[PDB]
Amino acid sequence: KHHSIDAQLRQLVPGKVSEDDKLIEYDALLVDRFLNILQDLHGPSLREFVQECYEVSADYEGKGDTTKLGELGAKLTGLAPADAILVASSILHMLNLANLAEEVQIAHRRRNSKLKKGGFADEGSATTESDIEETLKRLVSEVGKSPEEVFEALKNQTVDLVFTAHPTQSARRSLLQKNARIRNCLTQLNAKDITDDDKQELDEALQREIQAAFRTDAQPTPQDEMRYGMSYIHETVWKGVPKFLRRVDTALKNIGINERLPYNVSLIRFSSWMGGDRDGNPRVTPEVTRDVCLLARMMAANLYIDQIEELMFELSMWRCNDELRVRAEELHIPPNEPYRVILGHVRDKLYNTRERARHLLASGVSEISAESSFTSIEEFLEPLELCYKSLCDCGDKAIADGSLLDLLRQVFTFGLSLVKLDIRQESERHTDVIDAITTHLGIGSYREWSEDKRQEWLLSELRGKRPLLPPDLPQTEEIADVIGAFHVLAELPPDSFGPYIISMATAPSDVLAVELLQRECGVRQPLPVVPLFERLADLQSAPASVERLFSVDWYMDRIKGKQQVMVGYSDSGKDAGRLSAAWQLYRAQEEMAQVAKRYGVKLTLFHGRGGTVGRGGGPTHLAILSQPPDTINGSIRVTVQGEVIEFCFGEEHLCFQTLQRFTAATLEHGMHPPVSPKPEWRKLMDEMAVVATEEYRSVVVKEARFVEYFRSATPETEYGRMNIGSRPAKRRPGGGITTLRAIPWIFSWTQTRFHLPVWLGVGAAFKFAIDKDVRNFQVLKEMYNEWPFFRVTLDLLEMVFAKGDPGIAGLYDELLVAEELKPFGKQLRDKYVETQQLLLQIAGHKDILEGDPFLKQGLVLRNPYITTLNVFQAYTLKRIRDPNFKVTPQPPLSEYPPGLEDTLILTMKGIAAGMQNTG
Amino acid sequence: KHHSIDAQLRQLVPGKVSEDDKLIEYDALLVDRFLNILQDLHGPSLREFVQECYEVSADYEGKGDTTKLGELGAKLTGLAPADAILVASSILHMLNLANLAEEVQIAHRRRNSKLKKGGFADEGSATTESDIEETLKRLVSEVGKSPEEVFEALKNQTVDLVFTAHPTQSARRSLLQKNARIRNCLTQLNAKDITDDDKQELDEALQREIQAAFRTDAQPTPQDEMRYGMSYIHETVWKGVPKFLRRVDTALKNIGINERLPYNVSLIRFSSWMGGDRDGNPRVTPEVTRDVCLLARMMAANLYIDQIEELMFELSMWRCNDELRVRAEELHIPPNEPYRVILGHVRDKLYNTRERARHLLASGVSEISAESSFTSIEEFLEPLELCYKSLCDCGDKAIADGSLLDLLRQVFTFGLSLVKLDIRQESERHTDVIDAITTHLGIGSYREWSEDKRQEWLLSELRGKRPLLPPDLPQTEEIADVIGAFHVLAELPPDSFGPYIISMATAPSDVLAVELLQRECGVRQPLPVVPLFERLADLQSAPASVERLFSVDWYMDRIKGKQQVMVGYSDSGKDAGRLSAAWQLYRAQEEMAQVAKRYGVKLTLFHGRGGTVGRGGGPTHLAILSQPPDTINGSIRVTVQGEVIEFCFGEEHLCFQTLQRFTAATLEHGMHPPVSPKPEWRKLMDEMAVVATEEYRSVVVKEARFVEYFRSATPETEYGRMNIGSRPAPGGGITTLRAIPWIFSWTQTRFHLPVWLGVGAAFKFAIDKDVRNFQVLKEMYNEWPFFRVTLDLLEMVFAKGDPGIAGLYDELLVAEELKPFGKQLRDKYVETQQLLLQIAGHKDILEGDPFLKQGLVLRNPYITTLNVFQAYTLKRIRDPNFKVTPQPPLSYPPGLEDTLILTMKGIAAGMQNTG
Repeated sequence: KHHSIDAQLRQLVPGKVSEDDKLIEYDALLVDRFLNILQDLHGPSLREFVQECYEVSADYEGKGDTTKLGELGAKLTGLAPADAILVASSILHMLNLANLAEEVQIAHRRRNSKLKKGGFADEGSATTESDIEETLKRLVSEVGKSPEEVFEALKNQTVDLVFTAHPTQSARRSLLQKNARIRNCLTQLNAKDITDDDKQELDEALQREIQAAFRTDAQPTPQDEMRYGMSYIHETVWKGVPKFLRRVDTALKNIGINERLPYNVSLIRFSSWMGGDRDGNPRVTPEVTRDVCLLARMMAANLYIDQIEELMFELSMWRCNDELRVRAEELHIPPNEPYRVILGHVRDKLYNTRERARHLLASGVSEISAESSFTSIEEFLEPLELCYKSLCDCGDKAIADGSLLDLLRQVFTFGLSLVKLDIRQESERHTDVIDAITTHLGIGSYREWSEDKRQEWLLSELRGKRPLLPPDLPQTEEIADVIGAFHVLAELPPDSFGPYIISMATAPSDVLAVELLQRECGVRQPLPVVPLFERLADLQSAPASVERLFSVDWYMDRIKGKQQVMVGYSDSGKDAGRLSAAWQLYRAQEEMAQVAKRYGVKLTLFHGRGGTVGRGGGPTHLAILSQPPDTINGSIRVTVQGEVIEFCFGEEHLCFQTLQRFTAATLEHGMHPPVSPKPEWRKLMDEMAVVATEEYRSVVVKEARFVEYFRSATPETEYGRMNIGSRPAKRRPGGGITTLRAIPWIFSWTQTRFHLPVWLGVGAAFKFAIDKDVRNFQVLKEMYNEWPFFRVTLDLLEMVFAKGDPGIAGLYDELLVAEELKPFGKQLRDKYVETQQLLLQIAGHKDILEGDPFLKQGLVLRNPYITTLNVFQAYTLKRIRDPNFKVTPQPPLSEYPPGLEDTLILTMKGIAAGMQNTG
Repeated sequence: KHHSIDAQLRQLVPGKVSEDDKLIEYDALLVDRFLNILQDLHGPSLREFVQECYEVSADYEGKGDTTKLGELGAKLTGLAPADAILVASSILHMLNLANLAEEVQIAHRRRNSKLKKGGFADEGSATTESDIEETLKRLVSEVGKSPEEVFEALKNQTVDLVFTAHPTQSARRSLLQKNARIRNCLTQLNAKDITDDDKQELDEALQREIQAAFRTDAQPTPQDEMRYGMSYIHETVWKGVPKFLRRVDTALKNIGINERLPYNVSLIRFSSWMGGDRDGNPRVTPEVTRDVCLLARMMAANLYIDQIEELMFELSMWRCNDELRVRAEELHIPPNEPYRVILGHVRDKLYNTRERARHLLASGVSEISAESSFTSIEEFLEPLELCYKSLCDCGDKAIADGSLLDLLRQVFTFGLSLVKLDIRQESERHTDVIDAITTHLGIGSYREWSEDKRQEWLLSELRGKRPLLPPDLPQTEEIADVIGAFHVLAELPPDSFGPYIISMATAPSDVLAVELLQRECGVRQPLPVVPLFERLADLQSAPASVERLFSVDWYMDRIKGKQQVMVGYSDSGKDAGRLSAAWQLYRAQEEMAQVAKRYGVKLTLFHGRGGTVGRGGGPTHLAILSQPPDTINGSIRVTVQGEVIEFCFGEEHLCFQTLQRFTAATLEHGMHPPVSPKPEWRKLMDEMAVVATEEYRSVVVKEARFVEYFRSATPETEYGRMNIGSRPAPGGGITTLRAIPWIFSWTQTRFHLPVWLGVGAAFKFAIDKDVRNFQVLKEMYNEWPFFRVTLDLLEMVFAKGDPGIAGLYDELLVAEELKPFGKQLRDKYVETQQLLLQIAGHKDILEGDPFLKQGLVLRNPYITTLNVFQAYTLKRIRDPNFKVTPQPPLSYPPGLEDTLILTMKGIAAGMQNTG
């Protein structure tokens, strides 16, 4: 009940990483108060049990000795069911608090330019990266671009951030606000010259908010999961984008541009997969898609109604131009406040816009006319731009450039739906539909046809003028879902959507199949069709596939010089290992850009989950700068993984830094590409890729006992049976691991702190390269320090190794895998150790993350809570799986068998929360 | 276009009054940016004209030479009409900006205990006064009371602040928010370790907000006037009351009490006169009163709906006690969120309460049932206290003591109507009604009867059981308004009202007559009747009046041991001068408390306009402490003058300090009374009061041409015919003129005759009567809080005065025959000031409070400019022969009316409270 937890933290990180480093102080302040709440509510004994768990696990990091973990697991398994949930949830809440303190520290850390050493490596951490104006200054003076060149590059830039559902955590809006109050109490408490009484009251508030978070807690609807994905837009991003665009104005002033970024520049846009991605996800029906589109339009309408009402209060002026005065008279509270009369009308039409969507959502029908509401972005902006012009014509541009300019930038960023919905479906599901059509019409089986025959037939249909899809067509459930989805797209406004993405795209016929289905189902404004090239072979042939499409007269007419392609890191890494996937992805990008340049097509890349781009914080800055030259040119899409969305957008300043990161990195790359690889580097990457793929497949594909080990050393099977992914874990009820999807592949191996999908293959490749020529070792480290692609790739592996622990993995082994396969597990752990130390010698580090002590400190302070949940998980699995393993039921301390399922969910949630992004 | 305005301000106050004194820097930041905006929109010529006006006036303060101002006035009268409005409004906006920086400066001044010298004098300024915690610690350790004594005193304490309309200024809610953004930009701009880009953008923001205030322009309804008066409640007081009560909890903990102040303690309450006061105000009809009552209930429902919705977001818990779980089940969005289920129902009934009020306001009728809404504070409280007890029963009292405790404290502070409405009406209007009743019934003329006969008749009616008021009584417009008003009181919920105040109350029959009318018009829960004793003769007989009332069996049964009495400072001062009024008020207070103690009645005093109690900032703290011993005992009502409401409640921290002030001073007085006056002090006050009254009446009553001087030397008649006071100012002496115009007109000219006239005859007489007396007057100033606060008010008003400006009005507007009379009055001014400083032991005005001195003088460049503009504008308004050479442009007869109202608004804004 008495001692603080900070002694254990100082053992982990002796020493401050900066002068204003207070992370351990903050962690102690929050956790000590939590434990006191725990004791007040549940008695001293369990408080001391919980703190002893934390102390044991903290000791383990300093002295990697498994037996003390086994001690702890013995104690944990003996707890009564109620106590087990209570201790697991307590450890979870402490991890949350520690993450909140980590957020506060990042947000308020003073930038210290003495940490910069120059060059691209500075851009890999928030402690050293360039802000937007530093980037603007560099482009002008070091690279030699003119201010007007930079200004027009920005005018043509667009970064599209795509939200995807969080696999394990909901993110209720009311919880995001508890988080904020805890963060606010924390910063205010540690203010400069704070009063005794202020500090006393802030302390009581902090204790109050921690308790409130501790005393609050079936899968959610896809509708609900979408509502929860939009919380971060309501809490930071809505207000955040005007604030960042204003900083871009300030930066432009400070390089000599004497005008603001025009308010119609969509510098940042936001998209969503929630309700649109149905790849292997049959709960995402056509109706779900129609719903999330209407839900988004209600959310937008209410956000705008609030902004407009705040603006009405402010714009009390009476001086206006003639166009506004005539319109204000026509709408006829007081007539001598014309800006309020216009905006009052806009609010009226926004209210109708909202109610119309609400009615369509409930009944499917609305007697509120589309005339009385806003149907297009253009008719929404007409009165707003009239207010802006009027203020400017009267010499009040300074007033206009305040809240009204914020609103206009919000309209051009968010539109009438906040986010544009991406649609995604698997290519073979489209083939199924087309085969159904061809057989029913009696012209054969489209599935049996070769790729060239498919293209020939599709093109004759696309070029012909006679319809194809009979309403009579006999339909499976899956075929009816595909057709029904297209029918929904045809019925909804085109501005609700972005692209239609084809999972597992392999050839041009996959793209033109969707183009034909779109048209024959009546989508009169078709969606851009985006192939997702997942396997290594598909990436290798992607430039050929894109060239064939660009060589077809019909398709060039359709796309109007714009094509989007999606690439997946976790996807391709599951096929051949991360190193080989990384290198083929680089080559595919540079050759696809070459194809696009020859054919006059502007090619935009969409970066899927598990990438270097899309990491939390600074690493994304360098990752974008590291992409092949001339592959961005002001247009890029990046998924915002649910695992990092809290750190990227949960807090005002973190949101700002994220928007600035993507904007600055994208802008600089277009005018300042990284160095082109020299032939020695390409040859080495080529040779290492062969070795890495071979050894990855040697463990993953060609070893007969791999799946049996995987199902024992990981909690996969439980993850699937509990539907923690709200999605089937596999496409076929059998198959190899090739049928398993990426999310479960990465999830299961990071739960055990082993992370095999991220690093396997790298060890074989590094040792092969060094051993075949004495020179190769020096050229590898030269690559690490001069080639951003290689640097960024390896830094990802370093971060994952900091999150890994072979001892914990071996703990899962000893209790869950059969004797026969335990030597296989230690073989894998041998591969782990050899990859890590080879990784360290390249890059020239003696310790993991020696180049980023800030990240090292932040990661290390999470592990006491994580490792505790690790041993709780491993022992919970053994109880779940073995009726004969005996436990000593200890007396209380104030599906599956009792409590075990709840405990396991809690460990899964907590470990995922602590591990965030891996591969 | 070029140089900053801070040079001219340094000239008036060179030195810093504290380490963190940045007031001149702030004034310069705001005004330099304003002047650049002025130039950007209207050209350099006009900007440089406006700045030249400022510097001329700023130079005049340092070198009191009238020639300066005359040449400025020549320039001002030359302006074309559009330029004149534009220059006067510019000067006004700059004064507003200077006031905003003064607000920022007071709000964020770091407390410095080394300034304290111990004793009651520390409580006269915010820089030295005791917080609530230092007050509790002093009561325990310096006075020697126990912590549980102090805790019990707080539980029984009620301070009620009464809002009254602002005579000249709107206070729109959108303006208060522009003010807030300017202040916020100011403080954020001067935060430490601010980044260059943050500073750049904040600067742009501050420029943008100043411009927005500059490009925002019939008198208002009494209804609109009321919702403008409620804006301060929406902006700071609503959130401020729970903040302060939480500080009271912290203070209690730090003296040994380990429980919070119970949430049902009404430590602070709020009242309004807006729509209730109809004294000499024929608009303010019965329906006006009905309207502002329903408007208040709508505003309350809106505020509660917002608080409840934020609370629902927070209270996600699922563990509750049995009582709540049962009622949550009966209300059946998700059922595992019981606290949200209950609060959702509360919100529904609040929505109904609002809509019902809106319907009653528009049509007079509502199909929305009273059952589906909240009609009493008790049924509103029932589900909220259920939530509180449920959270406590589950070991979550810590969560309950957060936002939910804030909400319960708001309910017990504001009720369902935010404020309670005071009704006020003159006593002769009630006599008119009763004389119409007695003549119509053939009983005779109630007006002709002596006071004894009136009481005899009224008491036989109130004791009788037969009704009196015939429904076919012939009614004049005035009589119908009185009866109609009472009829509205009978129709509205009792908790909408506070007391019925009788202006010009003279005798018990005034109080008893209202009790009879109230009953005869059907008010079934009568309002407490409080007399307002205004003339000094009425204050001297006030104790006999309340003793006669307390000796009547019927009235004792009605009041149930509680009586409220109202006293007026500006009212009594207009009768016989401020010094005699102050001393008569003191004796009346101690004599009424003595009567009250003898009859077992709890006497609550209500302090009206123009007092020491009710000044802005620290002086109110000492003023309350200076009240006669045993006249508060935890119960006091104070007027919040509209002149000081911005400085008291406009900003978060100022609101906090205001509530803390009234609470701490009231609490302490009940357990630490001031010294009792020594017999020598009483005898000296008695003799000075005679001399002061006779000197005041010799100028105001007994000099035949005083009204002619008054109507020329001040803008009184223009203030009347423009109805700047929203109220009549029939034709008699000066005795028929109301108090607000009497103070307003003399404050515009910077002369302030009503506040000081008489004081110097009294001081001169006392000193010259006996050589011991000067020493005694100095000891009274250092040892008698009553005398100290009385003279500190005079000192503050002299700081705001300037005889040169008053002489400038004279020279321009007074006939040659009366100019020597004005010179005699300015002689009386200079003599009173000099004698005042001698007794206070000061070489200069406000030498005892350099913080107040600095704040006042930095306003004078803007005020003085408008003074010059005003004086010359009036002579143009009054004289067709006065010639002006029209200057070419720089961008009543034309423009003169609008410039005059602009000067009146600006001067009043800068002068705030005087007498």
